Formats: sequence, structure tokens, C-alpha cells
Amino acid sequence: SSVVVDTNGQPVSNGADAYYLVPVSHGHAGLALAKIGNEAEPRAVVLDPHHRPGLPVRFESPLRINIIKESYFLNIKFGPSSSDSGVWDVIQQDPIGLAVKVTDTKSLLGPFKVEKEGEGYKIVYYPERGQTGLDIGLVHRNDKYYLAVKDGEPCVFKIRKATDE
Amino acid sequence: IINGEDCSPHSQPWQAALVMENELFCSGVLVHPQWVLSAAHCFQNSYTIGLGLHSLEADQEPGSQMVEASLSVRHPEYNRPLLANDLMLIKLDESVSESDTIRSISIASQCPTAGNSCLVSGWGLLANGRMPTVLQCVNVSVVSEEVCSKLYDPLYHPSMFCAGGGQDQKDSCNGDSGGPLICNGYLQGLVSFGKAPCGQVGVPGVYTNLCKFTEWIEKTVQA
Repeated sequence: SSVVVDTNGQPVSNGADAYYLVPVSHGHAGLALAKIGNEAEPRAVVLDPHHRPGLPVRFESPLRINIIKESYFLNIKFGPSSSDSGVWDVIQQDPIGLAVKVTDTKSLLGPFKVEKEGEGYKIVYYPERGQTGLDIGLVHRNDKYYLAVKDGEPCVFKIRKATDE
Repeated sequence: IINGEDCSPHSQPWQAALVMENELFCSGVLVHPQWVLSAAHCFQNSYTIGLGLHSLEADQEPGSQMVEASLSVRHPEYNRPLLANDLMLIKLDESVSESDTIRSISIASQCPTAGNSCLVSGWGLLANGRMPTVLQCVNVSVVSEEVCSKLYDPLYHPSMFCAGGGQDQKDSCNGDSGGPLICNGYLQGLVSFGKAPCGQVGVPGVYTNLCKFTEWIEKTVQA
């Protein structure tokens, strides 16, 4: 039923536009890529307090609508629309647990949803496109915040349209 | 609509526009004087619906109506399974007088025919990222139950069918949801989903297969 709206009260578009996920608490931090430890390239999604734009995202549904409802399964991804290099998934990766990493690959139905939580929105992962959802929150290690499942400790975002770009 | 052109004004008079604070998000089809049919995924609590439009400005269109609707009945099987049974019936506040700019359409009884060229219409994004000023139209051909399960398993439900993925890259885009696909004068489908981006070479869009839903639509609209 429920439409996701940007910081101006305007519907979040389906892929057409890009938005900054702006932490309500961690205003400073902005999204970025990083290694968790010592693997060959940095695929793990984090909030880095030392980057104050961050890389904005695009939310996609296969449904031919030009807005996003809180009830839609989404793909979240960085980069432009054409591109599938920056597509969020949840991969097991000790020490962090269930982390958000990018692949250059994509399912038709993404595994996430955007739900209201107090001041703004949280991202929620749905194991096996099932009925129960796990909040994405943060793990502080190596001087940044790694996005990962932390049911009940969601990281809350307002969504700022990038029409700066 | 990707790689269509402007529709002939008032040529698709069963077309309904779903707008939200003046901004279109979905289309519907008038299938009875009090009932617009659209995409169950297009659900809102209240609708403002344009009838008899071409440009999306009422005043600039003589014969145009902006009706309101408080009421919609999603198929009881919607999103079970996922993306399936994607249809709902919006009851209008008041029934409305057919004119020449505004007319109901019968829904198809038989199932779509592989190879059949059909017309799709709406106000959703063009090839170039921009929204069209006037209603658009394109011809897409039905593909086969097989090429549609191949392209879309394990989410293909026999309550969908696929069309387009010609060489010339004709398709539905964002904002064309719940608009019509006309085969041989009848309403055969509504705009539902497809791969993203729109207009992938050899990639058809999925359409709610309305031949499945005639007894539910009849039986609902009489009550």
C-alpha cells in the first residue's frame, strides 16, 4: 500500500533516479566500498564517516511502475540504470556474519524492501523471498560501519534525491 | 512506452490515467461504466482517474473527466505466487456517460495467440528516459508459453503472458503499469513487469493474462 518518499515528500522513483541513503544519526558517513579483512577486491557495503556525499543508490522493481511501495521486493544498486556491477546481495562472511556485498549479477526480484522506521526508512532483507524480514544495521570494524543483518537494530536512513547530479 | 509513437487522439478511449498529486504513476482500462481495471500492484487507498485524455491536462482536453475512487478489490490470489494474479477492480464514485472520447471495452475470452501483433498504450518513460507529453502506442507480438517460462522461471505463472522482444525493441516502461494490451479489438492483457532496464533486445514484457480472470471480473462487477 505504502509509498516511499524522499526528504522533500516526493515519491522515490523505480530506478529512474538516484538517492543518497543519509543515516538519521550518522549524518557525516556516506555509503562506500571496502574489504572486510584480506580478500582481493572490496565488495562489502559500508558507511565511511570520511566520505560525506557517499555513492547514491537506485531501487529497482521489475513492475512497470514509476514509484516504490514499502511492500515491493527490490534490487538496490550503485552506478547508473543500464549497469548491474553495483548490485547488493547478502553473503555470509566471518567475522561480520550476513554482510551486504555487491555482485555484477542480478535476480529479476531483488531480496530487499524499504520499510518506515521512526524518522525515516530501514532496509530489510527477506531470506528466500519469505514472509519474515531481517533489519540491515551496522558493525563497526576497521574505522567504518559495515552494513549487515542486525534484526532489531536497524540503521535508519532518510532518502535524499540526488538532482545535484 | 519504448519506441512507439503518439496515439491518434481519443483512439484508445477506454484508457484511464492514475495520478497522485497531479503526477501519473499507473494506467487503467474502463471495462464497465463504474469499474476501471488496473494492476493489483498499482493499489492505492484513493484514486484520481483521468478519462478521455490524450495530453495529461484535463482543461486542454474537451470531453475529459477527472473522477475519484475510494474502493478497489485486488484478486484474492495476488502475489501468491509472487508477481502472479496482478489485477484489481477500482469501483468509481459515480458511473459515467460513455461519449466518443470515453468508452468501455469487452475483455478477451480465448487465450493470447503466439505471433499475434497487439497494441499497447500509456504515458510511461520513452527510450530516452523522458516522459511523453501525449499518450503513446506500440505494437508488440505475443510470444509462446515456452519462451516466457524460459525467460522468467521460476516466477512465470499461467496468469501472465509475454509480448515484444522483437528486433526493433518495442516494450512497456515505467508508468505503463495497468494500461492495456489490445489483441484484435479485445482487451487481452495489462502491463505488469519485465526485466530492468526496459527495451532489452529480444526481451518481452509480462502482461496479466485476463482470459483467466473473466468469471472473477464478471462475478465481481455484478454484485
